[PDB]
Amino acid sequence: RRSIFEAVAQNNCQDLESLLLFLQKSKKHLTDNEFKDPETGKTCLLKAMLNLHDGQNTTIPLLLEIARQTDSLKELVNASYTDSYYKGQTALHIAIERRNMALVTLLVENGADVQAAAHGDFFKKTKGRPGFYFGELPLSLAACTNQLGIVKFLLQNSWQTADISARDSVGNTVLHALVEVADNTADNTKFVTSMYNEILMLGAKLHPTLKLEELTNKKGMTPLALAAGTGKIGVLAYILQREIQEPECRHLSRKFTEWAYGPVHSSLYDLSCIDTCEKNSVLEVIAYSSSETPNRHDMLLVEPLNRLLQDKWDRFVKRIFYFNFLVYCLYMIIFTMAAYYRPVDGLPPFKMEKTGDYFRVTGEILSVLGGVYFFFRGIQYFLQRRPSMKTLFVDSYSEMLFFLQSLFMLATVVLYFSHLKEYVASMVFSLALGWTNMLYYTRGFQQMGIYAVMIEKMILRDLCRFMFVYIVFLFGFSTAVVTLIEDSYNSLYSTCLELFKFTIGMGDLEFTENYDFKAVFIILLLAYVILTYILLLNMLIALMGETVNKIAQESKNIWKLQRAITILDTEKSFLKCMRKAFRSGKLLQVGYTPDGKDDYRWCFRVDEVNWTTWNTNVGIINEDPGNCEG
Amino acid sequence: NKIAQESKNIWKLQRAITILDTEKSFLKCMRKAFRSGKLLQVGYTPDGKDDYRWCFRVDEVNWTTWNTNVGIINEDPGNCEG
Ligand SMILES: CCCCCCCCCCCCCCCCCC(=O)OC[C@H](COP(=O)(O)O[C@@H]1[C@H](O)[C@H](O)[C@@H](O)[C@H](O)[C@H]1O)OC(=O)CCCCCCCCCCCCCCCCC
Ligand SMILES: CCCCCCCC/C=C/CCCCCCCC(=O)O[C@@H](COC(=O)CCCCCCCCCCCCCCC)COP(=O)([O-])OCC[N+](C)(C)C
Ligand SMILES: CCCCCCCC/C=C\CCCCCCCC(=O)O[C@@H](COC(=O)CCCCCCCCCCCCCCC)COP(=O)([O-])OCC[N+](C)(C)C
Ligand SMILES: CCCCCCCC/C=C\CCCCCCCC(=O)O[C@@H](COC(=O)CCCCCCCCCCCCCCC)COP(=O)([O-])OCC[N+](C)(C)C
Ligand SMILES: CCCCCCCC/C=C\CCCCCCCC(=O)O[C@@H](COC(=O)CCCCCCCCCCCCCCC)COP(=O)([O-])OCC[N+](C)(C)C
Ligand SMILES: CCCCCCCC/C=C\CCCCCCCC(=O)O[C@@H](COC(=O)CCCCCCCCCCCCCCC)COP(=O)([O-])OCC[N+](C)(C)C
Ligand SMILES: CCCCCCCC/C=C\CCCCCCCC(=O)O[C@@H](COC(=O)CCCCCCCCCCCCCCC)COP(=O)([O-])OCC[N+](C)(C)C
Ligand SMILES: CCCCCCCC/C=C\CCCCCCCC(=O)O[C@@H](COC(=O)CCCCCCCCCCCCCCC)COP(=O)([O-])OCC[N+](C)(C)C
Ligand SMILES: CCCCCCCC/C=C\CCCCCCCC(=O)O[C@@H](COC(=O)CCCCCCCCCCCCCCC)COP(=O)([O-])OCC[N+](C)(C)C
Ligand code: NA
Ligand code: NA
Repeated sequence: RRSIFEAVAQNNCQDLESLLLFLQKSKKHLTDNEFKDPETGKTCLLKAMLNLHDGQNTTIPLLLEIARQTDSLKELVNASYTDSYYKGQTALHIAIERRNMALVTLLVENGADVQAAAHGDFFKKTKGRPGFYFGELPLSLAACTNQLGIVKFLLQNSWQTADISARDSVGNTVLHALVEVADNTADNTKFVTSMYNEILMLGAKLHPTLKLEELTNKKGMTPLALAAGTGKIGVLAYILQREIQEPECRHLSRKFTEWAYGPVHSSLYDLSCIDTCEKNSVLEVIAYSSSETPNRHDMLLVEPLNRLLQDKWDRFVKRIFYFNFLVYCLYMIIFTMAAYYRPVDGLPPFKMEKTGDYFRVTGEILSVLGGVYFFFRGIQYFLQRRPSMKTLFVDSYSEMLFFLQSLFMLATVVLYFSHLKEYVASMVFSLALGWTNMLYYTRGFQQMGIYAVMIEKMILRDLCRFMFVYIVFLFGFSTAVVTLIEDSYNSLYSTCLELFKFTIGMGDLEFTENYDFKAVFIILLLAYVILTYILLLNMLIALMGETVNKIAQESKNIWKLQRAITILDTEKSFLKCMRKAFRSGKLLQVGYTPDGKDDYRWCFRVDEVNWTTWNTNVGIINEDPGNCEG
Repeated sequence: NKIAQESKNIWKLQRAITILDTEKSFLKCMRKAFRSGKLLQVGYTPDGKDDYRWCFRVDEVNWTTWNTNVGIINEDPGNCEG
């Protein structure tokens, strides 16, 4: 009834005490269950908390006083919305959110649910109707809301408690929800990184024997790998540099200290799921990320990852990479030198008549075995690393060009045995790509690799904008010139071709006297010359110059990711040739479990020195019984 | 170096002039300018009537104004226009 909720909104204490006398004469059972608002499930308690003020409504205790005399309180407090757009939002969700920490005490006391799952549509991921996703558990609402005194209350509250494992419809626990809510801002990063500690302290204080970060969701992604994948760099920086300094919350410390003599101290980062976990390692989830994951290129500046990939590189991958380079250098030499000495006389296939022709077909065999190689290796990139239609033609500009090289290189095999001379058109595009694809292997070299990152950005930022506009003018004046010519340069090729020469400094301003109006012709070329040679090629240099200023460190961070993707494909390739990925870290004891056992975490050393932390608060230091692992 | 953001702001104005000539051109082809905003109640007049101002939504999020001083908030009886 509208009159009932009217008195709830305007905190009318006497009217709700008058209706107290009304309903208690009746049975109340269906009576109030029919009075709640149609197709929304808005009972008197839910609506009382939306229309409260400054931490009170004066009806919220009263309606619970009515519900303890008149039975069926449990249906009232746990009454959630009915529509699929506010579904499951109990009175307790509104309690946490609107900051009245004293209110939510009464609800859990009065049989309110704390395992309430609010998956409507305002609590899912849709930019239409931009809902706020908090994790689908009130424990996670308080966590995402800067309510830490409340989350502490949710786990020491009376008889009914909140289950810290906050598995929901999507499977995201509270830590997952805290990754999904981040924004990589300073206020939010400063917040969420803190909250993990207290959730983790409490998870280790109130429910030991369950380390909370190994837990996953419906899609199967830890909060570590959910921060790696969703682009959360400050979150990821915390979880990797996590250094808890207190007993019985110390096994969860991620950055240990294996010793500290003076200023020098050997940090002992753990490689738990940075590399070689059964799914979704941080390096994979960053390296094998899609395209629009924010901060993707900065997420390897995070320690230990910058110094772990440089460890795998200097130790494992630098020797296999420079071998793969050499084998591709010689593949080009063998393929070049097999194409330079092709048979000009006749139609293919050709014969091994001379002695040299046996060596030539050999280089042709060895050429095709590498074409099917980069073919299959470009297939299984689309079966191992499944892309989407946007990430085919973006973020994977290499696996296409080595695969594209093979298309020409296998069409070359089709058109050789299909009895045509068109094998040359394909064999020659395989060479230009093939040598142009040597610029892949700059990514094992810092100064050449960054240079080749500064090549790709120009081709996509500056040539791409340039050459498009350039072809507007070119075809714009070309048509304008061949329109004027009468007659031989009366073609659109031989006039686009001659006007492209002004670009490369080979423009004759008198390439045709077969015009009919000279001033038209000369006005029309000098317009092309000024707008293209003097303006637009020099404008290009300017934009490159502004680009290079922008992409200076943004290209070094694309470089370390190019090298990173190389370090991981190298692991997957040599999984049985020599060994596994080598595990890139020493299994070392860091302390003791809370269950009273050794830990033995695969850890990566980082010798660090600091000339200001003179005190050297001992804290963690593990082999302080030793001094430097001797 | 000078005209980096001073050219993006000339660009949004080039696009702006295009958005408005497009309105004036198609004033009868399909519709008016489409009015680009939902007629919504924002409160009440000082003369004691509804307001119904043509308003444009902007979903905004701020991770420092934790208190959330209520002040204006209009459909606080609701939660998110449902
Ligand atoms: C009938 C056929 C018709 C054609 C259309 C069919 C499709 C065309 C092919 C698709 C592709 C079209 C490409 C157009 C030119 C641009 C190339 C370019 O930006 O590449 C950079 C690439 C980088 O590596 P990666 O991708 O691994 O790194 C990426 C990348 O950095 C990303 O930003 C990061 O997230 C992260 O680092 C990582 O995700 O570097 C190399 O791949 C090595 C160097 C490669 C050479 C670079 C120079 C450009 C040469 C182009 C011309 C080829 C040679 C002449 C041929 C003549 C005609 C046959
Ligand atoms: C990076 C990718 C490559 C780019 C290459 C760029 C290079 C430049 C553009 C290359 C592509 C387009 C070239 C024209 C198409 C072939 C027809 C032609 O040349 O002449 C046609 C004539 O008529 C004309 O020349 C005018 C008609 C143009 C219609 C096509 C639109 C092209 C759009 C894009 C244009 C740019 C707009 C801006 C684009 C953003 C007929 O063919 P013909 O044989 O020449 O005529 C002989 C006929 N006769 C014997 C009876 C007398
Ligand atoms: C290159 C330096 C850089 C360093 C890298 C070194 C790279 C390797 C170096 C050299 C390898 C080749 C040596 C043998 C051929 C020499 C004799 C010969 O035929 O000479 C002829 C040229 O050569 C040809 O006509 C053969 C075609 C080229 C061979 C391509 C490599 C084959 C794969 C196997 C290679 C090993 C891989 C497998 C190993 C396990 C002389 O020319 P012509 O006779 O005047 O005219 C051509 C003939 N025709 C007219 C009849 C058409
Ligand atoms: C054929 C019989 C053997 C005789 C050949 C004779 C040699 C003549 C050479 C080349 C001709 C050989 C065939 C061509 C193969 C195509 C090229 C290729 O595979 O490149 C791969 C090499 O990575 C490999 O794993 C190569 C496989 C081993 C080659 C063994 C022969 C090398 C001998 C000589 C060793 C000398 C050592 C000296 C040390 C001082 C490319 O690496 P990738 O990891 O795929 O990364 C790129 C692909 N991506 C961009 C898509 C990611
Ligand atoms: C991608 C997913 C996997 C692909 C499939 C997996 C395998 C891929 C690898 C290999 C399989 C082969 C693929 C290509 C086709 C072979 C050539 C051919 O059919 O030629 C035909 C003609 O051809 C010509 O007339 C021109 C030939 C030269 C073209 C040069 C560019 C090569 C492009 C390379 C492709 C780059 C494509 C770029 C992709 C974005 C021959 O057929 P025909 O009926 O006898 O025609 C005769 C006509 N004629 C007498 C007038 C001459
Ligand atoms: C090892 C390769 C054997 C290849 C043998 C074949 C011949 C030689 C081939 C190429 C020359 C390679 C020499 C490498 C050693 C130089 C010193 C150095 O380490 O780097 C230095 C110079 O860096 C360079 O010289 C890199 C140049 C290669 C770029 C590849 C693109 C085109 C290749 C086309 C090739 C045509 C092939 C056709 C003819 C055969 C720079 O130092 P850095 O490394 O940047 O510093 C640390 C980097 N880090 C942070 C990653 C740790
Ligand atoms: C005959 C007709 C053709 C004539 C010749 C054609 C010549 C070919 C050339 C240009 C064609 C015109 C497109 C100009 C694009 C401007 C540059 C750009 O967007 O670069 C981006 C592409 O980033 C990617 O990831 C996509 C890579 C492919 C190239 C983009 C253009 C092709 C797709 C579109 C459709 C093409 C339509 C083609 C015609 C149907 C990357 O650079 P950026 O975004 O500047 O980076 C700054 C970062 N910021 C944005 C955050 C500030
Ligand atoms: C940038 C904004 C875009 C503007 C677009 C529009 C611009 C278009 C501009 C002008 C349009 C008209 C020019 C062509 C005339 C038509 C042909 C004609 O009758 O020619 C006559 C000749 O005449 C001459 O020889 C003298 C030409 C005088 C104009 C020279 C400067 C114009 C460019 C100023 C640029 C400033 C731009 C603004 C910046 C300050 C007679 O015919 P004929 O057969 O040629 O006679 C023999 C000729 N012969 C002796 C040479 C052999
Ligand atoms: C933002 C948009 C881009 C700009 C678009 C607009 C740009 C428009 C561009 C150019 C416009 C100006 C040139 C017009 C073309 C010549 C037509 C003509 O009359 O030819 C006659 C010139 O007769 C003379 O007396 C010429 C004297 C001045 C020098 C000629 C120009 C130099 C070209 C370089 C200028 C570089 C500087 C460029 C600055 C413009 C030829 O007569 P003739 O039959 O051969 O008789 C021979 C003997 N006689 C010459 C003694 C008579
Ligand atoms: Na020149
Ligand atoms: Na020149």
